[PDB]
Amino acid sequence: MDVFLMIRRHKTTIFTDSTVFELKRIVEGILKRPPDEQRLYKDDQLLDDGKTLGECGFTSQTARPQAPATVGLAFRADDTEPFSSPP
Amino acid sequence: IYNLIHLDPRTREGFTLLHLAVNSNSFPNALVTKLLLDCGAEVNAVDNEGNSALHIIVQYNRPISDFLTLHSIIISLVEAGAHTDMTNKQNKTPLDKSTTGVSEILLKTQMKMSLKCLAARAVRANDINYQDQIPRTLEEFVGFH
Amino acid sequence: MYVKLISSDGHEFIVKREHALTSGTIKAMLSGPGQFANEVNFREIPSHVLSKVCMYFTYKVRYTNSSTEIPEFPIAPEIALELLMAANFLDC
Amino acid sequence: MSLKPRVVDFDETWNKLLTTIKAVVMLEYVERATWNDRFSDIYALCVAYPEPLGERLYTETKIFLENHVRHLHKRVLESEEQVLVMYHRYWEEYSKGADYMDCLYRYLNTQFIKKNKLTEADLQYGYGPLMEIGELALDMWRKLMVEPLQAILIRMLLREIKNDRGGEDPNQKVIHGVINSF
Repeated sequence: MDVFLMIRRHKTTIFTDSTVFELKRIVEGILKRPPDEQRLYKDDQLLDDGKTLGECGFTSQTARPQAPATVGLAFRADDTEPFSSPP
Repeated sequence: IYNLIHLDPRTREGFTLLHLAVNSNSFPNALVTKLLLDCGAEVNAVDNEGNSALHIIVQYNRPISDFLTLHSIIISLVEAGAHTDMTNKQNKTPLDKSTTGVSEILLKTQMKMSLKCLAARAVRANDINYQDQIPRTLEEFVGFH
Repeated sequence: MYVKLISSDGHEFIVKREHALTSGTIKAMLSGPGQFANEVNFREIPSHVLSKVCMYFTYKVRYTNSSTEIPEFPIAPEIALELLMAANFLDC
Repeated sequence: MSLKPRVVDFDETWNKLLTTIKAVVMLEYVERATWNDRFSDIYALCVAYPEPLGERLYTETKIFLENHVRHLHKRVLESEEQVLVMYHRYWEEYSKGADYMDCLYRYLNTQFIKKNKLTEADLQYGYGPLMEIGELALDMWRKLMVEPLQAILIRMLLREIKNDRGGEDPNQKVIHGVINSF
């Protein structure tokens, strides 16, 4: 178990620990949304399917619990802010 | 016994009864320490140099001598209360002052981390005005940690 | 087996049930007439602090009882006080 | 942020806590949005910039429990010929009352109390009383509800058991609860 990222989305953040279809499955199991309705907007590009997270680009050694990586999943529309300013 | 420990008979450099009982003047008596702790004594005591009970037994320097009795005082100390990261008279920790490699690994089995401890260090190491902007109780707690 | 955590700012967070029982206060708020049959509403905690509070749980649970030398938690100097006055409340 | 010590008034907070602390000693409904918010008020009182206010809170909650204990004594000491069921129906509620309130006073038990109390060593061997909420509500049931009543409770039992010996069908649960209370 070598990856720890957050499926951030508008006003929401889910925390989870080998391809993108299973990630859509888990996002369904949490938010109750159709698998085809929700897809990725990972880092200004639309990730492919069938390929494991290793081939997408995220490496384990740079993705640790101290600094998880953001994964944009704002595809709720149809089938396709900063947290706060410290004082 | 309790009648005497109900008053502080500290002598010399503010050494308590436990401090004398745990160092070579009696260097390590397992039953004596157990009886003294059961009768009731401050497990955290401060001397002229601020050293605690663990700060003294960690520099025993004879690991082979009583390698089965040096594993009694430590467990007796960690149980019934003990603080494992106090700094005294200068920036130093019980693990930092460990002269022997045996003691350095013997300790590691019994501590536990909490967010309060990891937050306390950064306040003092990166010095900021930590006075009058926090609850009164935590002011002392951020002092020795 | 999932529990919600709403902050005063508005951002909502979600983490596993077993990963959020390390704090006694969060356990007390879920026991009583507050069985919530879950979403726990905090009224005085910002969002940035709550982010790292959530992050701390995985770090604690994963690297426990492990021979591998453990790394160090990165804490920014600017926010350091607020984690202290929040861990006092949450008893973490 | 609203977590730094502030200035608070006793009356406004205490005339608001009473309504929700009176509905937990007898089981009723409290909304899931107030049980979570009053956890941030018992904390504000314990940290006030002018002076701490915990001791007054302790003194007041003792008096609150005293009247509730005493009124049930009035209602029971006048129940006729059916004391046993009347002592069970209220014992069952009041037992669950205490542990559902102990959670609300966790901060007081952890920080203020247990720091100025007596040690177990002080208890033993003599030599050497502040007591924890939720275990304080169990020492006002002994002194004002059973000790002033430990004649009829024993007498009605020691004849029902005899009647059962001679042939009788008493409800097992009612009797068992009363003996288990002690």
